[PDB]
Amino acid sequence: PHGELQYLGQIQHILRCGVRKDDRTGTGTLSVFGMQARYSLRDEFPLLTTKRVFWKGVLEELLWFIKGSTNAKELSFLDSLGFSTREEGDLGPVYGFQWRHFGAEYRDMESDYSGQGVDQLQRVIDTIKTNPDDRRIIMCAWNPRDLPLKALPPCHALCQFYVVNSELSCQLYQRSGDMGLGVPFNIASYALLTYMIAHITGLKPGDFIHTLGDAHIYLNHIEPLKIQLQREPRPFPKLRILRKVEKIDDFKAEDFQIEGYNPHPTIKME
Ligand SMILES: Oc1ccc(Br)c(O)c1O
Repeated sequence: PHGELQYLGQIQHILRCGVRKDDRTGTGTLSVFGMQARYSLRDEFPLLTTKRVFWKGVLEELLWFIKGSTNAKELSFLDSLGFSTREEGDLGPVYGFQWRHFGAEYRDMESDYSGQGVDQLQRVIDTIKTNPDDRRIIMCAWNPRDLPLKALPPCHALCQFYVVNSELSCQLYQRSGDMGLGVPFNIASYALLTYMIAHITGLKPGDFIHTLGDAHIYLNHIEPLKIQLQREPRPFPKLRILRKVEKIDDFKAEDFQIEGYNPHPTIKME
């Protein structure tokens, strides 16, 4: 299947063959282990069309991630340690903080981290420039919850890049994927990251490959998904970068523009 058809085929397989399995909430899912889909990034952008995806949220959260921000306010549950720092909106050493300063000893969210920890994201961009053929062009993200982090906790997601013939491809592997909410969002998010990296390294985007471990549908999303399945996908839009950008830190929300986006209406999901 192709384009958004893969994602609809995957919703359908989970509904038909998914097995009931409970998550840590204790809420119910239909679950299938192991799936993959590929979305071309060539002259199109996989912002799903069978429901409207919150594009602007996708962009803004990615910029906040790229900044390595740990300040919740700068943005717009069992994750918890601290008193006045929670009121502050200080999240601790989480999210983008791992992409930019992995393993840095953490002070405060207005504290200064240049040159501290590993900059995974500059590392990716640097390797693409120094050796495009490299099979290790890999960046990892963690769920805030697992972050004891002395514990050597496993990543939530892993992102591998790949270059051939001038085209930058990305594979995202997620240990679990919420198919109703998280997945359409994550597909746009990492396809956007790919476009950004490709832009500053002089490559053209190639393929985005999305791989999951526990691919799941929340019980309360079945009916709305059953209805999304009856909708016919429309051609994906295009994503245009507006000025010439040189450094990953220099991007701004106004640098990007989506075009030809005609989704079906918003679907709201609990
Ligand atoms: O040093 C480390 C290396 C890889 C991973 Br994953 C860790 O969680 C860690 O603490």
